[PDB]
Amino acid sequence: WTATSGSCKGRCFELQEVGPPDCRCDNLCKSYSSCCHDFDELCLKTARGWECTKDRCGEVRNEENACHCSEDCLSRGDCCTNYQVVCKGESHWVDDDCEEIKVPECPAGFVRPPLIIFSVDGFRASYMKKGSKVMPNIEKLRSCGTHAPYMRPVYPTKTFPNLYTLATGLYPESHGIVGNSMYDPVFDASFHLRGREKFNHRWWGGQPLWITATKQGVRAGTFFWSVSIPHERRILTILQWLSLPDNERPSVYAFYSEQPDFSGHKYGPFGPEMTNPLREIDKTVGQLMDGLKQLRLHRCVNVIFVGDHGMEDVTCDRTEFLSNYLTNVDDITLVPGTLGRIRAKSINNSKYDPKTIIAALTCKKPDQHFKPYMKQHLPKRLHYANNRRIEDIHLLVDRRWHVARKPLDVYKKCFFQGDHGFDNKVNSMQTVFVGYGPTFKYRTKVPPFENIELYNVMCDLLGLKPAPNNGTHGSLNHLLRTNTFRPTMPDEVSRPNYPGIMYLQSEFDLGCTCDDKVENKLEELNKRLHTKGSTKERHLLYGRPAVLYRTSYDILYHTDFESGYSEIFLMPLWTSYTISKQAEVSSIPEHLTNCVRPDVRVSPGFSQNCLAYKNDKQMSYGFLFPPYLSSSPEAKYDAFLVTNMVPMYPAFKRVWAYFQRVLVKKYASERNGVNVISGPIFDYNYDGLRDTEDEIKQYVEGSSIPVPTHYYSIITSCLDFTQPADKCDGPLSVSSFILPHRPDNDESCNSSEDESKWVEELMKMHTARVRDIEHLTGLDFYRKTSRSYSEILTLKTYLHTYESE
Ligand SMILES: *[C@@H]1O[C@H](CO)[C@@H](O[C@@H]2O[C@H](CO)[C@@H](O[C@@H]3O[C@H](CO[C@H]4O[C@H](CO)[C@@H](O)[C@H](O[C@H]5O[C@H](CO)[C@@H](O)[C@H](O)[C@@H]5O[C@H]5O[C@H](CO)[C@@H](O)[C@H](O)[C@@H]5O)[C@@H]4O)[C@@H](O)[C@H](O[C@H]4O[C@H](CO)[C@@H](O)[C@H](O)[C@@H]4O[C@H]4O[C@H](CO)[C@@H](O)[C@H](O)[C@@H]4O)[C@@H]3O)[C@H](O)[C@H]2NC(C)=O)[C@H](O)[C@H]1NC(C)=O
Ligand SMILES: C[C@@]12CN(C(=O)OCc3ccc(OC(F)(F)F)cc3)C[C@H]1CN(C(=O)c1ccc(S(N)(=O)=O)cc1)C2
Ligand SMILES: [Ca+2]
Ligand SMILES: [Cl-]
Ligand SMILES: [K+]
Ligand code: NA
Ligand SMILES: [Zn+2]
Repeated sequence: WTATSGSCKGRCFELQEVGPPDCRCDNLCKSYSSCCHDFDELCLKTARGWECTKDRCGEVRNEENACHCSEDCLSRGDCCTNYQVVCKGESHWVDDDCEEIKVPECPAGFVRPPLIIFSVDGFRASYMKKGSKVMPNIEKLRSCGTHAPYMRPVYPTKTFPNLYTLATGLYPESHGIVGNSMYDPVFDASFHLRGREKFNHRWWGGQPLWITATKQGVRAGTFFWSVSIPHERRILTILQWLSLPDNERPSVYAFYSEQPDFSGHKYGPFGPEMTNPLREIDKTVGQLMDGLKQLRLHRCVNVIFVGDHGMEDVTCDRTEFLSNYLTNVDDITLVPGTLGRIRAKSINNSKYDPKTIIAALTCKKPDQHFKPYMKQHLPKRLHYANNRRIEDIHLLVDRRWHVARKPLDVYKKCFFQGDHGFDNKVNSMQTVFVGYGPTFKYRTKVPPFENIELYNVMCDLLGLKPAPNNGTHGSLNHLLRTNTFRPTMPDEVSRPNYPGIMYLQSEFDLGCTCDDKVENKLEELNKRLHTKGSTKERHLLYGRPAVLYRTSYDILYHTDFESGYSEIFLMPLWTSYTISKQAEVSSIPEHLTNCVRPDVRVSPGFSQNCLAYKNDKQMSYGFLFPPYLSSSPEAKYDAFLVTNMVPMYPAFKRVWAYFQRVLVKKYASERNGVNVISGPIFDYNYDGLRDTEDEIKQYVEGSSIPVPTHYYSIITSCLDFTQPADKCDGPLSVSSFILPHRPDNDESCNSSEDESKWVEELMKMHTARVRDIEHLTGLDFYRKTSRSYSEILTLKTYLHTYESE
């Protein structure tokens, strides 16, 4: 109940909200049915429209007008945005040359440059180029400020998860808004676009920018706008707020546009009907910038022009129906559309089986346009699993497609030509970033980056300390003229041991054999030096990774590779080796096929054993440094050390062997040498974070050898490929992956074919940032380069996406 009989007189778009049943005048009262009787009359004035004309100039103030052209309007802060243009002979902001904004040029009483976030729904990255002719204001922001060619959204590439990621710096899994539609089994409540449940506070986790500002004494404009409040009125409201007294004026503001998304759904991303919505957004930007110029704020305010996701061509006829795969279709609830999420319709049905659902959805049709996954098997780059609101069974839908339960769902609930929500690597899903203002750089292009990074930067722009988030603070320093955040590298927590020869061969009873009994004083000083770390500068190019947690581990040197070996997990945490362009691939000699050798530097008690693998009928083994890339026949023996062995399912060994035998050489050939760091990952609770030993759900049978959930590799070389990877003078180039360690290749529908037809495709799908691997391993890479730390942070956030131009 709201007693709607108070008045909005003097309270229009009030900043602090009052509690029912007192009536509200804020930009959200509409969505609550709580506005005072006179809200429309007083607060949503429309008379005479949005622009001054010649004859209105110096008029008598008429309080009924939407905006004003009277003499007192500037000090009232409520002129139409074009007032000075029409009446004072001023130019529009867009017609002025751009001039570097070296320092904030602000009115007296401004303590910090204000931030305005101008967010546009569905603004696809290529609109910047393709719509450039009709967006002169936006284009001027873009070429005069700092811009990225695109910004990567989070998955799913829907509006709510992305705007709340912008606001918080968090993955949807951590902020809790994991879709536009959700069921929370703990609440037993449902969240939808339409309706009232979404207003309940328990959906919204983390700490959004407006709360971070408020807690630290920075005032915020109210971020959210009711749909019926037109764009012009939103702009005028922001501009009025900017004219408040110092003690009352907010420092941060948000504007939101429903366009071009709204039209994109109806007409497709590049429908001829899309030009008009683009023109109209540009006109709004024009109105804001002219209004700021009137208030002498246009060289004072930092403006962020940011999208939430792109838009793809999607039509009704490109729908897959679960009723073409499942017999039991009525026993399931599907969250449908550009992603699929499946749960049981009733939790009293113990006949429902996720294993048989997944099997019925796996590679059933030659050109099938979705792929089913247990959520924990989704590519780790999506960070889409660690939330009770995310159903165990997920469908990754191909771009341009929908999934639905039954055909009836599509025609009894073609309308649309556009949609979004797909994998956030997809080009059509990319969106925009432009920063313009005293604190951003002048005419600067920056590489693409992920929207989870912006919260930190908006905190930097406002002098706020960010709440803990998923950005990497400092990785976007290159966007900023000033207010950079200068991080220190994390301190190493565990220092390694450097073991020498401590054990005789006969102390090991591991059930391992090797055909290696062959008899030289020239080559004896030589092998001694290699085991002491003589070739280490060749194979460890960026220093050793730092171990950021408490553990017991050994550095192991070899001719061809260096490893950090975990006494706790009985395998390396990381193995580092360099493959030059000239290096040669050899095969494993016949006599060495099943060779595993005790490591005399490492205790039997801290070693794997061959028996466990013999006994374990499911589990086989592979090596982290590949025996194929050994520098010499004698060096090859090192590759067969028990300390280089890791557990692998035979199905995964097909993937791993092709990567190591074919792909490492291919990359070294193309990139002019590569440095490789590989290792295991244990993420049994799929929280994207390194497991402790007590979290491991699976061991090699009869042993304490834990089974990794994933294997990573980080592949680094010189950005200037004219320089070899091991003699690189400037910036680095990286690509990485986190491959799921699976007992089958069900994920790859073409796996019964030759590895050359499917393995690289799988690896591409599981592309990762070095940062993702850091979270999953507790390691910190690139500790010793000649590059600045912020540059290294940017590198660690890079994701190689494998999308064309
Ligand atoms: C991305 O960045 C984020 C932010 O940095 C990272 O997430 C953080 O990770 C931390 C490590 O997992 C985690 O720390 C834990 O916090 C527990 C306190 O939780 C509340 O308080 C915080 C602080 O304000 C709050 O943010 C939390 O918010 C969550 O929950 C609410 C409501 O439930 C949601 O609205 C919100 O969306 C958010 O949910 C998300 O996080 C939770 C986990 O907290 C998930 O379950 C959800 O799926 C969702 O993703 C909370 O309201 C604290 O209690 C924990 O302490 C345990 O572990 C420590 C180890 O130090 C141990 O000493 C303690 O004894 C304790 O164990 C006890 O509890 C166990 C479970 O009940 C039990 O087994 C034991 O026996 C003990 O009883 C822990 O310190 C932090 O909360 C989140 N923060 C956020 C915002 O998500 C994230 O890791 C990053 N991702 C990547 C890939 O890097
Ligand atoms: C609720 C809302 C009004 N809103 C608002 O006024 O937002 C301000 C804001 C700005 C920035 C921000 O980010 C930060 F902090 F970084 F600046 C946070 C909030 C958002 C709109 C979504 N909404 C929809 O109707 C809607 C429309 C389309 C779709 S879909 N089909 O997925 O495309 C889904 C939902 C109505
Ligand atoms: Ca984990
Ligand atoms: Cl959704
Ligand atoms: K076996
Ligand atoms: Na297969
Ligand atoms: Zn949309």
